[PDB]
Amino acid sequence: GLFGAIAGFLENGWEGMVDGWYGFRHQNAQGTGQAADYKSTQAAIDQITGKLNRLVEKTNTEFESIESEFSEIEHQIGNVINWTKDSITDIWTYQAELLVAMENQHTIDMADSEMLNLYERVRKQLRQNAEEDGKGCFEIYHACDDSCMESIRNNTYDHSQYREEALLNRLNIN
Amino acid sequence: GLFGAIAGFLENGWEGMVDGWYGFRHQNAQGTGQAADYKSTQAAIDQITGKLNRLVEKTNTEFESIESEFSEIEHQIGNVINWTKDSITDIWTYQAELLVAMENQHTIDMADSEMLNLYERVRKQLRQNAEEDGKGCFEIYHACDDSCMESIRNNTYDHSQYREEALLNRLNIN
Amino acid sequence: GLFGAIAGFLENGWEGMVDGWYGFRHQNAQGTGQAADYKSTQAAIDQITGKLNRLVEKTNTEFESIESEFSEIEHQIGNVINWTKDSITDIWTYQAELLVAMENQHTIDMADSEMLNLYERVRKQLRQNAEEDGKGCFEIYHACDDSCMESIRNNTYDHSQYREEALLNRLNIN
Amino acid sequence: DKICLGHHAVANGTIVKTLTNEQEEVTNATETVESTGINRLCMKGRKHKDLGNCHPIGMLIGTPACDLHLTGMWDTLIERENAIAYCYPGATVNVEALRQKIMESGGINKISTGFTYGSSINSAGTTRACMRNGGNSFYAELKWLVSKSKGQNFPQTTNTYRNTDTAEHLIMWGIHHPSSTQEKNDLYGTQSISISVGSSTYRNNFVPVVGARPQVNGQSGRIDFHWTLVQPGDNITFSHNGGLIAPSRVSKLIGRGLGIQSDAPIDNNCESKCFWRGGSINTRLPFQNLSPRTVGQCPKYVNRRSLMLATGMRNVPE
Amino acid sequence: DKICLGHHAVANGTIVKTLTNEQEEVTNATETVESTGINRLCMKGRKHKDLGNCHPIGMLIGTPACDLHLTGMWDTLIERENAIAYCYPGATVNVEALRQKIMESGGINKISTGFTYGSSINSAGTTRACMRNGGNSFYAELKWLVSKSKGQNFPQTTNTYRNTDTAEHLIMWGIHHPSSTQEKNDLYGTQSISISVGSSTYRNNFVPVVGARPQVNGQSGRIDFHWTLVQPGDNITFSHNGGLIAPSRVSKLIGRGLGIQSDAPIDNNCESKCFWRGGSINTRLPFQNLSPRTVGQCPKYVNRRSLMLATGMRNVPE
Amino acid sequence: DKICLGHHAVANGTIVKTLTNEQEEVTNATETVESTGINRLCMKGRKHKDLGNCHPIGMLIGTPACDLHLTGMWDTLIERENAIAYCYPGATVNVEALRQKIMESGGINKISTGFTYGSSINSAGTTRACMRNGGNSFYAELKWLVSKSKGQNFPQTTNTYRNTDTAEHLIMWGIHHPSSTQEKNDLYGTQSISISVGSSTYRNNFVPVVGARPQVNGQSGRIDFHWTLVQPGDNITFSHNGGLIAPSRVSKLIGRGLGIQSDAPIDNNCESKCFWRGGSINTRLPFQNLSPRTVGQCPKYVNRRSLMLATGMRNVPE
Ligand SMILES: *[C@@H]1O[C@H](CO)[C@@H](O)[C@H](O)[C@H]1NC(C)=O
Ligand SMILES: *[C@@H]1O[C@H](CO)[C@@H](O)[C@H](O)[C@H]1NC(C)=O
Ligand SMILES: *[C@@H]1O[C@H](CO)[C@@H](O)[C@H](O)[C@H]1NC(C)=O
Ligand SMILES: *[C@@H]1O[C@H](CO)[C@@H](O)[C@H](O)[C@H]1NC(C)=O
Ligand SMILES: *[C@@H]1O[C@H](CO)[C@@H](O)[C@H](O)[C@H]1NC(C)=O
Ligand SMILES: *[C@@H]1O[C@H](CO)[C@@H](O)[C@H](O)[C@H]1NC(C)=O
Repeated sequence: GLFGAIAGFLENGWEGMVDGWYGFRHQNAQGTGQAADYKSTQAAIDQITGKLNRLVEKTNTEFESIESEFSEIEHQIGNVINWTKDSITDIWTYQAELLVAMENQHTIDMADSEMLNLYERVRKQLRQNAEEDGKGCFEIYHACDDSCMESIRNNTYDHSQYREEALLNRLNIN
Repeated sequence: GLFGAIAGFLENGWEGMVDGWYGFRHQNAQGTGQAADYKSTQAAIDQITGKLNRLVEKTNTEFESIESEFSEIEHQIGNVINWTKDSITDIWTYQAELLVAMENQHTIDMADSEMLNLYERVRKQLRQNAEEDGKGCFEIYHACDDSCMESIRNNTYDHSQYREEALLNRLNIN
Repeated sequence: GLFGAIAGFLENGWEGMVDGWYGFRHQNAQGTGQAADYKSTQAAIDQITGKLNRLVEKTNTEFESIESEFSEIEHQIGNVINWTKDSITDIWTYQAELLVAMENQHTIDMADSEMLNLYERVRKQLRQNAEEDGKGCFEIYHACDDSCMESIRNNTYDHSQYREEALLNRLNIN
Repeated sequence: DKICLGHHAVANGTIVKTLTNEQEEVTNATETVESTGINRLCMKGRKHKDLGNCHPIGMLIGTPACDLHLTGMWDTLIERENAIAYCYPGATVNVEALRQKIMESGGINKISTGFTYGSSINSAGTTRACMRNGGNSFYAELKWLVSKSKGQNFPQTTNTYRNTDTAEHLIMWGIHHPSSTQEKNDLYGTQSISISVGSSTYRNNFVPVVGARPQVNGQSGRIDFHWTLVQPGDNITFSHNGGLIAPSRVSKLIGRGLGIQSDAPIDNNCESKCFWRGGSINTRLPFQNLSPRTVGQCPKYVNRRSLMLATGMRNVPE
Repeated sequence: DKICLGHHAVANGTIVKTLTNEQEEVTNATETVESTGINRLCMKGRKHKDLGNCHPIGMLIGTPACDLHLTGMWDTLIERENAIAYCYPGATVNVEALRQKIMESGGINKISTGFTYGSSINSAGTTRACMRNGGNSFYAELKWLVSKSKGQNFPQTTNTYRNTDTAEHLIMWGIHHPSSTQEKNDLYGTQSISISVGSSTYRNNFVPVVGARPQVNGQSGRIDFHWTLVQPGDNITFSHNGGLIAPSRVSKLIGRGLGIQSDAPIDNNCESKCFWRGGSINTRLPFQNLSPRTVGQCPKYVNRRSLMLATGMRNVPE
Repeated sequence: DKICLGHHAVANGTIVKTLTNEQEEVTNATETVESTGINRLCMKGRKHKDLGNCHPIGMLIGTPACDLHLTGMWDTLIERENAIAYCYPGATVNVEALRQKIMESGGINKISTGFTYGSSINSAGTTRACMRNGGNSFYAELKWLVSKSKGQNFPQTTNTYRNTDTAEHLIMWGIHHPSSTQEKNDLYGTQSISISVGSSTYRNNFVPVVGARPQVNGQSGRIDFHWTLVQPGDNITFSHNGGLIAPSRVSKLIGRGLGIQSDAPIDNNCESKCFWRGGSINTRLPFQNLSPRTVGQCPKYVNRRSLMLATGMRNVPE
């Protein structure tokens, strides 16, 4: 969308990840796996919570009655009241519609943003050891066992360890 | 702006491109050319259309008159009505002023965003076979004829097909 | 953040830079240094000025009184004026509350954007002569003196000048 | 070999406002505030009554100018300027509340009171202020009760209207205020005059009062009109002895309709849902700058000539 | 060898509105407009008064239906439909201002006027319209003054009430309007009849008027009820010669309360701060489409069944 | 060799609200709600009129306290608390409409009625509650008409004001309501008393009524004031036999101005466009939290101490 990941260069979402909002799938010698990223997921959930908290804050403002339900209201003042009440209702509906339309547009973009921030975060961590496939995957140009994969997910992967092997495998020279 | 492409690292737009919103210019052995990208253009247009729909949707709220054009209004009730209408007016010109301002902002930036997303899409296609100009261009390190240029725009460029030739030209070896 | 940099992959802000909003810290054989970027600082500053200009514009709506301070109001018309005035205040406090929260959310994110845009501008100047830290730093793979650092911050750095050298340093072969 | 990325640009951009910039140039923008109104009353698809010179009040009392508007069904009532409501000079208590009840109705039905009067009453009081077909006449829905024998005391009389319908009825009446002691005595006798009106919930007394005043339509006498609603199943009794301008027909407002105050020509060609003093407003735009006073389903009024909404990207030429 | 980035999806997505898409599917949403109300009056935590068939105006004058509500203290007042204001038929001048004034009070005290009457006057007059213990009675806070000498002229009397308290006092009185010349003469005599009322701020005059009227509760006579606020330290004087329905007790409204008009059942177990015709409303949601007419601390009323807020990201299933 | 990108920070940050966070810290922010008012009426640059202890109604009828305020021109009108309109006790019908009419005027002209009276009328009625220049006086724009001979019947008289001007005029008159029969008799006699007022538009009758009541400024009598507009070219007739407080002059409201109610002192050295009971408000801010009751060109009132608008990025210290 605004940031190009969700509904963008990422083909689709993972129904099988009930673990969090964003995450990893890896393929290696040992096989496959799936693990959700906690920091990026909570970054998005906390912002949704921030919206839900603003929504629910109650500014009242006790109102009393200006329209009798059980007796006749003089016609001129009743028409002023009606007209006033409808103009105000028109205003509140318009805002309620604007709020929800604006908030949602921003929610789906910020969520796209957290996805992209994590993708960028991983990309920089592998620097010259992998390449982007264009679909949100990094092709790693060195052997990477589960302890290497878990280090990528845990943000501790040391690019200096595999650079030599990777550049070799990438450039196909030297 | 927000995404750095439009009025950003792209020095200016193309008045020549009456073909679409976003597009490609190239330059190879057979000469130059131009072609609009349809998908990125339609993605932007549809978001505009979407705004013009919410704008144009109407409320079903019917208002009767509380002011006689042709006869006097009692002076006290008249003042209240004047006070109430002007107050409602002020609220509405604020909302209208705000809506247009906010929406124009979002519109400008989403167009920038879709440009950036086309750019990023092409970058990842070419992966290690090209480099960035800094001005939205990609220098291509292999013979890329008209069919090849087309395959890039038509999102079917296969980078492995030219990788060897490109990596050598980039390393400046044989 | 939306754009990943400020309060994102940049660890923290620099209290020691008061000459501008965004800037460069470098380190060569001559030692360290610091300079603020004017372009990105003014791009962001001018946008805060834009919002401030909009906050200050004034309606020409004269209001008279409909509520006497020093005499009694007829009880029923009084309750209608109260209800009305309170209803209008509720709209305005809601609208002021929302104006602030929405403008602030945008101000933060465009500042984050201007930082990223500058960062992205540098990444492209250096192209193949440098690599990324992940912390907003660029490791340069050639000897960059204080004349060369200055060429970077001034957008006059020619990457072809140092390409041969840096490439060798990155491939780690001589 | 190199492939370049770009966006389009136009010769003449358009200026719009954003949160951060007051004069941002984009490729295209559309207006959101309507500036153009139709100077005609677009009445296509609607059953409308143009009242011409008949004022809505006159529909209820039977002023000659309103003879063809005493009954009907409509979904939109059109009232004009300088519409006539009184032939014989007078005024109506709470006239504006009454004009509003009528102007938001969808029609008027008339029903006879069935009021009969004894032999000593001339129930055909007439005046040259209300001309009808070249004759002296009176308010069609009213009768001016006067002593049949001049100068004699108007007899104590009681008339009761029974509402036997299932809907509330709008009963009007008038109280004659003579311009001289001579005229009063001539019409009603020298007795002290009182008119008392009582329903189940409404009750009110009246007294005709002599007063010198200027001539309006040639008459210095005055009629104060009064009204109430009579609930279905309720009776309303008029007790009196001179000066009662009695109702012979009672009104019943039917359903709902849109009231319009404008002297702009009717046009049965175009449709509309929004009207104002100067005609009609047809837009899909949410806002208009034509008038703060409108009726119908209307675009909200704003104090701005223009509020352009960008439909295109930032315009960057070179 | 490769690692892949992704986000979650669900099978069942929800539709929400964005600025650009009327039908965008996200993973989860929440409602923002409350459509569910309670069919009861949640009165927990509040000292309430359910007036039942007693109408608030009946509290001040003492209609037998309001016998349990002549005094008291509340922070919320519940008025029901078809509540009784009058036993002997009549109307109250400026009734809505008076009713609202009572419905926003937090209690009522009654103080005696201390009015006394000469022997020629019967102050314990009574009517079949007002029943207590199955017998003829009258308004508890009022006294129907009639000549003890049937047919003889009511004396020229004067009654002054003095507010010795530090707060203003609601005073009400009645003016009788008989149904026959005979009825008047019997109760008050053949003399001209005037009632005058004067304080430092309010002054007025009333004339009893005979008129034929339909029977309400078996009576064709009417009583016009009138009221003012006697300010502290102020005296108000009644001068009259028959026709005054005099106050034996005066009202004083205490503090502030919430006035509810509803025919909903009372629930003393649930708590609430928002009420309307149909009951109570409890939500943290800023919007509700239950009713445009609400009292207390309520969510703003909107013309929408649902406005869903996205609480998740775009749903891209596969 | 490395170059690093960065942004600035401050030791002392400020807190703002955002859509997703109530406590986001940023480098700098600025206030949007104005808390600071001015406890003065900043009247620089405007023709103002400070009425002092003169109540606006008093300007029309001519209370002594309003003697420097019977005419004049202005663009803002200042009304103080406890200002005096009535020297002789009484009230004006539709007083608030009349008060507002004056408070949105830009000046008052007085024009003479020319009312002359026969020999049996003392048109120089005078009272010790309207002191002026050391002696008993009366309203300067009115005349207390009384029978020259004490106890004699007040002659039947008729007076007509002819508006020969090009704009409407405000006319006021009073009805005297004595406190005793003796009092009434001395002034006007024993005859029935009646006052009739009639124009082309307006007709009403008044009956002076005797009643016992407390004293205000030593007077148990009252004078009720009445008013209407007299359209250009129209006439208006007074038919009376005692009790009419006659108009010697009528009023004409010139143009428009700003009516201020405030007991805040006048500062002629500061300029403002927004006022309230407490003084003035001068801001570039769109909102204030001083008063919900303001007049002029004002910021909208909100229920907030503070709303901080961010003028810098997130503050990220270390
Ligand atoms: C006010 O609106 C209600 C709801 O439609 C309607 O029943 C009532 O008649 C209106 N009042 C007047 C005076 O039109
Ligand atoms: C209401 O406003 C109109 C014009 O905006 C004005 O002519 C009219 O006098 C105002 N009503 C009152 C009672 O001042
Ligand atoms: C209107 O509100 C003001 C301020 O709270 C209050 O003093 C006044 O009594 C209210 N008016 C009525 C008629 O309740
Ligand atoms: C109306 O009059 C009829 C007969 O005249 C009578 O039967 C009926 O009870 C009356 N209705 C009322 C409410 O008095
Ligand atoms: C009320 O009457 C008492 C004595 O009856 C008197 O002292 C007091 O001054 C009076 N107050 C007024 C306002 O007339
Ligand atoms: C007012 O009186 C003058 C002179 O008596 C007369 O010419 C004029 O026509 C009168 N105006 C009206 C409206 O009667």
